[PDB]
Amino acid sequence: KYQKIGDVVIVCKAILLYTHVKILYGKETETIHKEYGCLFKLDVAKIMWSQGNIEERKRMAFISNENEVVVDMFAGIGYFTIPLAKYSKPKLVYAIEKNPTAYHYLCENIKLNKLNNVIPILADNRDVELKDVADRVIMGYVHKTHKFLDKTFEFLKDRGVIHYHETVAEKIMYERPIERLKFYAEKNGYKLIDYEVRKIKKYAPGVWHVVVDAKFERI
Ligand SMILES: C[S@@+](CC[C@H](N)C(=O)[O-])C[C@H]1O[C@@H](n2cnc3c(N)ncnc32)[C@H](O)[C@@H]1O
Repeated sequence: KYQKIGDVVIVCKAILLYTHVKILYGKETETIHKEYGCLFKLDVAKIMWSQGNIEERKRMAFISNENEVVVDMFAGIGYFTIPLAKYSKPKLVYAIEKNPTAYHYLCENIKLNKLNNVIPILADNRDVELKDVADRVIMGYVHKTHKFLDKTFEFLKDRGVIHYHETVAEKIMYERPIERLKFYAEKNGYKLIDYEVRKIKKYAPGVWHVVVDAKFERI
């Protein structure tokens, strides 16, 4: 098919691209994309917009509440941060993003959506120092995500929930993510209270991208 992002078509509009990006008509790859009330400015030539993650972005929108402080550890241009900040209206969301280009757009997007409860941080989340401030932490990343749990447990309050993503073989999809969480919980002085595992999309033959919603309290 063909993805229409903002005024840009990926294969009338402003311009269109071929996906490693080649221009087929025009010069400008930057646009503002509107999804479920939210505006996302990005350069479609240097920032990818994932079709298959739409359901999770919709789910994150209302996952919080006005009593919460939320840390988004892999914020990007604000895929989760923006909807969550708008529809859950938490007290505050720390949106950490390591890549300077994606960070630029995270910054524009907070402004575009007129959000006053978001603080963007340009950094590797492992370098950020936010002790015991988070009611909720989102880990939307699938590359050795478990290696980041030591940090997410630092962020977490005495009690809170982590949204942990992993890609995992179907056979152990309800097992491995959980044992990893329990290992790092104990490592950091927390214990697992309850959890739920949800599928997000087939990541590869036999392998699922999953998200586990897990609640912890320390001791
Ligand atoms: C943009 S999200 C992808 C989400 C999904 N593709 C979607 O469309 O909803 C992943 C982001 O995490 C960022 N990232 C990777 N490692 C990081 C780290 N250690 N600390 C903070 N951000 C990181 C990457 O730059 C990337 O922008």
